[PDB]
Amino acid sequence: KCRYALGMQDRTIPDSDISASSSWSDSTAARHSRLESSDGDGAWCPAGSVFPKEEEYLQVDLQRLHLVALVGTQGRHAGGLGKEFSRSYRLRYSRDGRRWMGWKDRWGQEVISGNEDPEGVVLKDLGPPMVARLVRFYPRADRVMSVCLRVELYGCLWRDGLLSYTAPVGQTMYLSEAVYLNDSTYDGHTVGGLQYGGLGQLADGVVGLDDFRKSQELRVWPGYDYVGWSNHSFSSGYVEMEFEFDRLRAFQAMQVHCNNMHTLGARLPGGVECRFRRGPAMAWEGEPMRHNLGGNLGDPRARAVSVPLGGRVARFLQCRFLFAGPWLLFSEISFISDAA
Amino acid sequence: DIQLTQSPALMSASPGEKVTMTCSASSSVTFMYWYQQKPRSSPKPWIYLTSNLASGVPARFSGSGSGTSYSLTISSMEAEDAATYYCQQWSSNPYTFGGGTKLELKRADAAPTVSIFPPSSEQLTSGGASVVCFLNNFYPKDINVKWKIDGSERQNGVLNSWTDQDSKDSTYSMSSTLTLTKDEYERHNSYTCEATHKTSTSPIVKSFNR
Amino acid sequence: QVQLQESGAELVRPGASVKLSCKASGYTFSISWINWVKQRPGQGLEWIGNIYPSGGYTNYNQKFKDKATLTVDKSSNTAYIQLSSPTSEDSAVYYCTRGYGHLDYWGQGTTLTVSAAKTTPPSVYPLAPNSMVTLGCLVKGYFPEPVTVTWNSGSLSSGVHTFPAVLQSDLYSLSSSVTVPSSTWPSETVTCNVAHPASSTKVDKKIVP
Ligand SMILES: *[C@@H]1O[C@H](CO)[C@@H](O[C@@H]2O[C@H](CO)[C@@H](O)[C@H](O)[C@H]2NC(C)=O)[C@H](O)[C@H]1NC(C)=O
Ligand SMILES: *[C@@H]1O[C@H](CO)[C@@H](O[C@@H]2O[C@H](CO)[C@@H](O)[C@H](O)[C@H]2NC(C)=O)[C@H](O)[C@H]1NC(C)=O
Ligand SMILES: [Ca+2]
Ligand SMILES: [Ca+2]
Repeated sequence: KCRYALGMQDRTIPDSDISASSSWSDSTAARHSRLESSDGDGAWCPAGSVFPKEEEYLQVDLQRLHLVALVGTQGRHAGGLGKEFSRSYRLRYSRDGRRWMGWKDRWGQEVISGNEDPEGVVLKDLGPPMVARLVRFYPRADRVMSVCLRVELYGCLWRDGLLSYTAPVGQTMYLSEAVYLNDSTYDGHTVGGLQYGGLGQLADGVVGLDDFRKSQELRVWPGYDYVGWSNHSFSSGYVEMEFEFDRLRAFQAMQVHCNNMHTLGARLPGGVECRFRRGPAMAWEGEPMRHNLGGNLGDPRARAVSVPLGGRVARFLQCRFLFAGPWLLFSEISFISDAA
Repeated sequence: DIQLTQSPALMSASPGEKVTMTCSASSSVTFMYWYQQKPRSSPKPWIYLTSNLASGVPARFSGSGSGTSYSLTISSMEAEDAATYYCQQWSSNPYTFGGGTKLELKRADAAPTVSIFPPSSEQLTSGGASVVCFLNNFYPKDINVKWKIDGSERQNGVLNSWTDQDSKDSTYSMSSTLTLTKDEYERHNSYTCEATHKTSTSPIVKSFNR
Repeated sequence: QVQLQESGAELVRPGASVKLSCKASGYTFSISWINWVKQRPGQGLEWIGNIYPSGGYTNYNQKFKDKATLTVDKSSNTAYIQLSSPTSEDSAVYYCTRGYGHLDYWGQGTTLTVSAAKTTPPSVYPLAPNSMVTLGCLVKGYFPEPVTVTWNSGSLSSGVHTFPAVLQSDLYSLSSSVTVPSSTWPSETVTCNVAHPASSTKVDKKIVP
């Protein structure tokens, strides 16, 4: 249940939070880009023509981190005499306001087919969704035609407060048909064999299936929903991940959704240990919290391993997941906490 | 503000039976916690994060559910499982507890072992005189006591107290204390303690004389 | 041994300031939350609020917003809960407990009595009378609660039945029985050890035939 209109039509989002790179006139300023609104001369329209160069855009500041799962666009209806609209567009979002990223769907496509007339509202299912603070719409024109936008953002608040998670690149198991357990949508960097500075499949609200080879999404490879690693690749015997949060929080629990199809190599982690850091010092808040999982479990259905975190206050987390079988498969990792 | 409702509010079961109480939340909570408590004792954590068994907790137990419904299931009820169980939500202040499911145990009926006691030399030498009467380990709860002073009934100064089910034998016990004055007492000779119970039609009578 | 030791009893006149203690040990005190749960006899449980030593962060239950105040001496590993103006209903058993969600350890709780009445130790009277015998111990006239009772210094745990205290003239009466083989008493000593925290009383009483 994460599809609430975030405020354009609604008015929650104030003019001050809606900028743009230029308006044709003051009758077509950013403030007029609210979905279903007639303010100004119908909507927002770039000043300069969106020539082969695609640099014009509308920007929306949501203030707090949000999981945007959808967007709706519209054209300049203006009473009924409006005849302009954006046929297609690209999206860029940001969390810290300095580092921007381009949205690309699960199948590598950046462009989003937009409107067909000025009136109608076209909705777009952002798969994968984006965790953002700021969102930019870059109107697209393929010929010299006057574009205009009117937008809406759907989703919900990002209450987890997870800014990013570090982790080893996803490996692949060669099993009859190659299974790719890499983080497919990670929106950060990936130097060496390590991902950092971003978010991906482990934090997208999608949980994997019991059989990790088959997924709920279409046109994707086997293993898509998961991010897994193999025991033999890590002499230490555990996968290590570091998590950074928006603010100082009291951690109640951590929840990992894992695959337990031991028939193919995947078993729940043997145990889970996490260290906490509140930020300033270069030291860990205290002794770590090691949690062992009763046993290996009979049934192969994926389950949600819940780790108690003692309500320990901190802003950085460094957990380790002990292997219990040849492989370890995760499809999601959630944190339950309260801001102190 | 997210209050929990537990059903049954009170329930009994036979040994070896598969008991199972419920916790319903006016709203959604990420987890539910269960604690166990026995009369005049601190609650103990029984289950945390919906289904994890707290240390020392026997295998027979388990928990589950989600959203607004949750439950605590007991594989095979034993005698020691007899207690009141409270569920708790920690998804929103104030972290409230449920009403609590009081779990009583079922077992064969048992007659009461009555024991009468004459006020001691210590109390007497203070103008006081109490006569105690113990009717221990009986089943079921329903029991009636009677005091007598010289073949006659007395009901002034008689105080009673009960105890819930024993964790070992699953029985009940009660203590009646007939309190008089050293004088009010040294003026009669036959004090009696009668008690009728469904295990016997004729009341069980214990008594002493001076 | 994670321990949250706390006073057994606390007595104060209505409207007067009262402060319940809870000394912790057996783990890094500064990084765990200390909670306080309130419970009136035979009634349910009520969470008052908690405090996280390292940081001073707190959480109050609106309901006690203006009744209580949590603090912690991160020196003696003690946590306090203050009550500004006591009022009968503000008298019950107070438990300090560690944890945030999973309340893993609980103290013995403090029995707080809001009363103008003065503290009075208990007077302990022995109770003497085929396969087994049943001895007894009568604890009459004490205030306030609670009162502890063990036989043979806890040596005798089986066959014991300590009954709930009762009131009359704002004074408590407690009774305790113990059943042992007729072949152990009177040849062996059976002693009743009563304790009253409020009055700091530790009284022993042998049961003589
Ligand atoms: C995640 O792993 C998949 C493995 O398939 C990567 O997708 C493949 O990328 C290669 C590189 O050009 C293509 O030739 C394949 O056709 C892709 N898979 C398909 C569609 O069969 C994907 O790039 C990886 N994601 C990242 C960025 O690590
Ligand atoms: C992860 O891989 C290691 C190394 O291959 C496994 O440890 C070896 O296991 C074999 C038999 O399984 C033993 O005979 C060796 O003595 C082990 N080598 C070591 C660690 O010295 C390990 O079992 C694998 N992890 C799991 C639990 O599957
Ligand atoms: Ca996911
Ligand atoms: Ca993947």
